[PDB]
Amino acid sequence: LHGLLLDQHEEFFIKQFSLRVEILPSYIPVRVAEKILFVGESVQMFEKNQEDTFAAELHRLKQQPLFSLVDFEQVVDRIRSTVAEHLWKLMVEESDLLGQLKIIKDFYLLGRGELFQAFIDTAQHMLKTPPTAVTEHDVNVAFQQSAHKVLLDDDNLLPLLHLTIEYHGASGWAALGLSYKVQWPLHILFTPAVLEKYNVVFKYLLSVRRVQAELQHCWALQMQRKHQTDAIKWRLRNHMAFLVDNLQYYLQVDVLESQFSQLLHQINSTRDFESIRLAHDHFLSNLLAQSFILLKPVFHCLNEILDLCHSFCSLVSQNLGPLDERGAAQLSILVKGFSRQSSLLFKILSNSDLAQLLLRLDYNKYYTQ
Amino acid sequence: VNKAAVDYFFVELHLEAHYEALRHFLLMEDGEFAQSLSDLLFEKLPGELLNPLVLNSVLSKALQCSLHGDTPHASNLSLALKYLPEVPDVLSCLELRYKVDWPLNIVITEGCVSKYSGVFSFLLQLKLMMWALKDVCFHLKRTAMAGSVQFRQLQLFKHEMQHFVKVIQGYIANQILHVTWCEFRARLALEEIQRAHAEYLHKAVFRGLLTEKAAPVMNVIHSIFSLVLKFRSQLHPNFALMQQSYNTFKYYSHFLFKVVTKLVNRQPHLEDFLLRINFNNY
Amino acid sequence: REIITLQLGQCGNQIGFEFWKQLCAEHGISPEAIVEEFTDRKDVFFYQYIPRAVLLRVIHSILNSPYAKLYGNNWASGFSQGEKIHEDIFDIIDREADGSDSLEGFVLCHSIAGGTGSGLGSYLLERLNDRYPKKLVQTYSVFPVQPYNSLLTLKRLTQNADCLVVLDNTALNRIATDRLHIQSFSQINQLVSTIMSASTTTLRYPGYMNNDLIGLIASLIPTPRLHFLMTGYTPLTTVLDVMRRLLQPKNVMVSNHCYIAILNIIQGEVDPTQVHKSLQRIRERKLANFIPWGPASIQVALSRKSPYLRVSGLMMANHTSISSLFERTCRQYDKLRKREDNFDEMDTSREIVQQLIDEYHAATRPDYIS
Amino acid sequence: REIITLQLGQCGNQIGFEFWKQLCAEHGISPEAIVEEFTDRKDVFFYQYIPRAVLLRVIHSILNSPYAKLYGNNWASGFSQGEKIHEDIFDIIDREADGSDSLEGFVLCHSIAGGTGSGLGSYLLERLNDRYPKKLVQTYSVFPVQPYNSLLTLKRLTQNADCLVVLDNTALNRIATDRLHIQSFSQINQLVSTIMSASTTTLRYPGYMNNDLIGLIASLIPTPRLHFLMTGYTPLTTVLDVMRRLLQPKNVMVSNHCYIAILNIIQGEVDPTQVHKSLQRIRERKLANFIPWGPASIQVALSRKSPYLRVSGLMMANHTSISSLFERTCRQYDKLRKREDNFDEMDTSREIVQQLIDEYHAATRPDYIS
Ligand SMILES: Nc1nc2c(ncn2[C@@H]2O[C@H](COP(=O)(O)OP(=O)(O)O)[C@@H](O)[C@H]2O)c(=O)[nH]1
Ligand SMILES: Nc1nc2c(ncn2[C@@H]2O[C@H](COP(=O)(O)OP(=O)(O)O)[C@@H](O)[C@H]2O)c(=O)[nH]1
Repeated sequence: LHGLLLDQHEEFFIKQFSLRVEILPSYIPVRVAEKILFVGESVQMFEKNQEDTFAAELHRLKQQPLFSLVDFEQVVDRIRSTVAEHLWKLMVEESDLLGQLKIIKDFYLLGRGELFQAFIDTAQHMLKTPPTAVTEHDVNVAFQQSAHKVLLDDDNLLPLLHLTIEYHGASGWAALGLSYKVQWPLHILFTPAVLEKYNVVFKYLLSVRRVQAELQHCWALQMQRKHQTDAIKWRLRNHMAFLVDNLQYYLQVDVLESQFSQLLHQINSTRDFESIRLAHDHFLSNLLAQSFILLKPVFHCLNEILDLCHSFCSLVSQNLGPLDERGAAQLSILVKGFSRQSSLLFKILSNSDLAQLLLRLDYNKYYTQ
Repeated sequence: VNKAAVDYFFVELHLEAHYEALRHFLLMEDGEFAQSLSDLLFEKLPGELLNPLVLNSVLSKALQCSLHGDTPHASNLSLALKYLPEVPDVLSCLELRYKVDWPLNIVITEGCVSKYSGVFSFLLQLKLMMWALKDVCFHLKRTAMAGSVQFRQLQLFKHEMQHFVKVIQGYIANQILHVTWCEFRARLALEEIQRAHAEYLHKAVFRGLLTEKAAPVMNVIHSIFSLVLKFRSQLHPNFALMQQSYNTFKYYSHFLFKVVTKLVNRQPHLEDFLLRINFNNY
Repeated sequence: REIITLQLGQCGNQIGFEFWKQLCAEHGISPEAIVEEFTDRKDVFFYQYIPRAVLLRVIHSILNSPYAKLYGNNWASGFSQGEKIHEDIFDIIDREADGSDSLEGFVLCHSIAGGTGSGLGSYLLERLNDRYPKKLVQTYSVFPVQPYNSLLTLKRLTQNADCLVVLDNTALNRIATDRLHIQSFSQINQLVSTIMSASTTTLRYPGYMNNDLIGLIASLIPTPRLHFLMTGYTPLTTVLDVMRRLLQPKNVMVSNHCYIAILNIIQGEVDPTQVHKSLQRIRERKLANFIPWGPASIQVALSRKSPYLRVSGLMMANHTSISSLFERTCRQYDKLRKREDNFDEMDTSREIVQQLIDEYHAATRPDYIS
Repeated sequence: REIITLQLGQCGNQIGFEFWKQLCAEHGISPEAIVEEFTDRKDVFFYQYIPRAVLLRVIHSILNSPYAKLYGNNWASGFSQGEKIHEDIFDIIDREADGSDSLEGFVLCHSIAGGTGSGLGSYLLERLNDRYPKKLVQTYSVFPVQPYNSLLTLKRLTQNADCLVVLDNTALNRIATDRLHIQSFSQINQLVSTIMSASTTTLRYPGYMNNDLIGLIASLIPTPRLHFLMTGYTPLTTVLDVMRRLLQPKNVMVSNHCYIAILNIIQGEVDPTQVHKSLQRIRERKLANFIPWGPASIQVALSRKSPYLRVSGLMMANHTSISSLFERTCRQYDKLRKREDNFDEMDTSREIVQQLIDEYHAATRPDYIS
């Protein structure tokens, strides 16, 4: 009720506080122990009529000559739901939780994708080289220039995004990261742990957004080269290697704009605060699974398609004429590996892979492989 | 008590007035005063200009040409000194201290006013350029028939050197007088008054390139200010002697743009400087 | 990445204004080109507000409208005029290119039947490829001495315009009678503007992909030859409801055969979870035939309707049945060739279009490659 | 330091009158030259109130105005009349000169459109350099046998007037019809008086920088030859709104090329924290182009409006495009030179301006030095 503990000998079963199990009573269930620790931490971090009534109820229990567990929970569950209801008010109505979530979906989950394609166009040569101690700030001015480049102007929420470079403990993209300075009220919901799993997703989603862009540039390079017999072998493999990434880049609006549609629904329905802490924690857990990141095989197979395509788009752009000096001799090496990986993933597919295979085989082409 | 203590200061003793008044005099915000004080002192230049008969009286002649002041606030401007100069440089040490009474002395610290004297001697030193440089711009006017390559090529140096001073001044007139004054004016509206004031001035000496952290940026400024003074000495008998001087000026300025850039990786205040010194150039 | 739009010929200048009055209406833009009070990314078509247009008798009709502050008939005759105003118009075009930050494409509205279009539209496509070689040139051309203007122009659109969308007036005049009951030009243009507007929906609103003109076309055109598309506008309610009306040829403006790739655009607020359920039943019913040679897929995209102005729908189709329309035209061309300085350019043009119709008829075979 | 004005011809006496009305309105000065009850230093223009005016037909109506208590057609004839009253008029100047504490400059409001004042303007500047060699002179000349009287006074203005603010009636009337819809003389001058009033915002109100007439001119004009300026006045809302609306050629009061120096005066109470941000966005978009040789920048200073009388702003620039205006004039001269006691002064006049037109075109080259 007051956010402080009166203990000096390691007596209470609550020692950023934690919970103790090896000293917890026997008949008391671990469930209600989770309820207690939450109401106490929520007041400590917080630093009318809901005070005296809780006191008398606590005192009344001491007069009962029999501790009935069915009644001990009967008073605690009201107190938990009491502080949670008022906290849910502060977490949504006064402090716009939904507005912050929209900003998250934009910059962390590539929601504002148009900003990141111009960001790549500028911060391209200053990242392909191995990162050093100066490229950390050399790119922040490019990103700031990018937001102003698409007439998105707001002195709010712009200085809250500071790109980091994991240096001295390799290409620059392998160490790129984006941190967000959370405000005070939302600190209870945004720990560095939940902001860490968000950061991992941002690296993978930015990778596939990079390879599709430079690949589309190759498409504009063949079209530009309209007037060699072997010259057609490029687009017969380019357009082939295009559908393996483009469709891989689909199912993402069908997993982001869908899961996000449920999390945005779960808040506007329940008045409790505990629901938010579990639904949001459940919402993020799907992104690790549905986006095929945790599953090593699908994560280890398409991983090779990324860097294999880098060599291809670079090879065709590294020359201005036909691939003659061992260039065609080099193109014939990737197709011997890629075309096998195409059938390899076809065997991996044959819970959610149907939503991916349906788009890949609606035209029934992979049935022939 | 506290709400009645702070309110007692504003509505009765005019704490809001003293701040917006010392800025009119110390930080030289009110024109026609610095342009009249510095303009008088610079007319002379040892034993003269040091006795309390001229420098203790030039102020009482300056305030009349202010057209703003002559109030009980306007007094207490002790135009004293802190050194006896012996004898082309860019230094003339001289202080200018405000004075207060009891119920206000407890807030405005006797150390804070001492730091105004730190930022003042810089701002006065700046005026020494825009007057001496104005002199050669005016000294050359009477020379005008005499039109030749030696003449026009000479005057382009002044326009090339003046613009560098008129941009570093435009910076000072943006950080130490307007944005650092936006804060501490919409910040106020009893212990806090001590710290808020200790944060207003401290930002004024930080954005003012007087901090020892960015001191190497300040050391280079003297090389610029010195060469302009030499340019004033040679008011075409010695043209080439001046042509070498300007070439030294273009080198040092070209060196400043590199030392400030290298000091960006390690201060958002300095960020606006490069945008000032560099614009459509390298 | 902005797109400079050009409009030539009477038909082209007419559809553009109706495309412009439609676009600025979707945003909060007053006819005086000033924002009204009343997220929507508006940079792709407007310069900081002015639209990046270059309009080329009818101009008087445009300046008399309250939107004033918004800014012979032979193939040989139209071309000759072009070379005479060569330098005059390019300074207008060049200054708009340097003004833009990173110019990406060139939207063109012109009619092959239109004399001015058959003379001036054809000349630009050769010059545009010469001066700026790294810029896509996509045209919203519309099919209708008449066969001559048509085939001679098709000779340029098959090698210069790296993309193209055809709008046939025959099917449009038909749709006007059955589901609109008009019987003029001033009524059929209403639906034309609807197509062009929804065609560029994903670009004007921030999304996940499809943030450039390349983001839409590259999935459709696999080879430099197969570069012809078709559109379909259904609403004249679930996600499965809208798709079953797309594939019906009763709404597609057209008069074995199979597609190449499909792009679906949905402008409603439908639940994006059941879209994967809709595709499954479509593959089960097998409502559209495909190519067996290469890997292809059916795509769908979502966006948001203009709030300041319910589910709509537009589909982008790459069908080989569009080759028949060419044959009909070229058939009439051969008909006038045997009935009536060198008369040789019209001869080679007939040969090069023979390759195009050949490429599509050979595309519907299991051995289209080589 | 006191400033004094002189008004010549019919034009100068008209705009100077409304210049005296608008300025008298800024301070709490009744039309009867008496302060009403109702910071601003009013001593630079007014002398105890009495304005330092010197007026040289319409004067009768000026005294007939409620502000009475506030005090041929050839060029050679306009020059002759100035000689016939050499000493008679000059006494007024002298008695007003030393009777003033410290004269700083001489504001000259006159027209060069063939008026008796146009010659009358040529004479005074010759003598002003004769008697007072330490007194700056500024002139707010206005542009339209008219080629004759125009090109002649240019010969005197390029060597006597150390500064000049050009105002062409042509670019003014474009503003009149567009944003005031007049389709008169007393209608356009309403805006002209506004330009001059805000031109001295930093003088009547004390500030840190630019507290004197030499404080504004010394930065822009690099050499005593390239001494021509143009103006801008946008309010007809943050800082990035003002400076961006100023650089447009739709607002400039003038009919390769680049700038030498700009000065933007902001009169509002705007938040000064964003003035550096607007400077960044103007640089990055590259909306203006400067000289390549020397480091040329843009400067901005703040001041406060008249509390008695909303964000205003003035733009002062030295653009080498002003050379085109002269080319329009002198070209007419050669045409009138072949169509119609010595006629030798007209020769050296045409000669000296052609040196100036050479001096501008040479400033735009990266090797302007030597
Ligand atoms: N869809 C559409 N087509 C038009 C319109 N106006 C003209 N056309 C087409 O243009 C052709 C006639 O060309 P015409 O205007 O005579 O060419 P011009 O004389 O060079 O302008 C017809 O076959 C029409 O199909 C219009 O408003 N909409
Ligand atoms: N900009 C402007 N120009 C004017 C105005 N009134 C007259 N002028 C110019 O003055 C010229 C006529 O001069 P005029 O009065 O006959 O000369 P005067 O008789 O010697 O004073 C015309 O060519 C006009 O362009 C005015 O209100 N504004």
